[PDB]
Amino acid sequence: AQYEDGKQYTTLEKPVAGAPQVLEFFSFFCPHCYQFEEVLHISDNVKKKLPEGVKMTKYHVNFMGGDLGKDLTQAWAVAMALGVEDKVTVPLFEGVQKTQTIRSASDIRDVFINAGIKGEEYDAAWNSFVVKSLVAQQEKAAADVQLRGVPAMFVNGKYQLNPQGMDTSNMDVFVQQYADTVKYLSEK
Repeated sequence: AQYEDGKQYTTLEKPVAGAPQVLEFFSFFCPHCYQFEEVLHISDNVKKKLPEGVKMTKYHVNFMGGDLGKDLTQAWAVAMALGVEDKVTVPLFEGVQKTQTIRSASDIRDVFINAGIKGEEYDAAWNSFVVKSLVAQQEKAAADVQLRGVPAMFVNGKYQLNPQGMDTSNMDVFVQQYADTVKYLSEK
């Protein structure tokens, strides 16, 4: 076949029922995640090729960057609750991996302030039980698929993308192949 289990994707031995249609995991400490967001725009190009009626979910993980990793998972929950993912993703990546100006929760907070979320609004969100359940959702989804590495994408809690088995000579070709794979798995 042109798409083979074990080649552009793998199949979960233990399929996850009720899982989000398209589910992505990342960390702001994860170097390929930086690439996926900043250079390749994976999420965006997958969205562009996905059918209609298909929702896209993206979660942060705890297992990188110790205490700051968990702060970043809570901050991503704030981002999701306020709907400001698109305003903070790049400055968080760059503050963590490029400039190294993110070293504490207060530094994460500055990124939101400078993106124009009000101090008050952020701190209230940060402490809210809406963000708490949203943090639990992120952890549960990762727990559900035994997640040990990022970037990771899962389709219908059944199939896991396998970028290692795609050509990387050309970044644009890599992305369309990744996206077309998601579309294929989506229709499966």
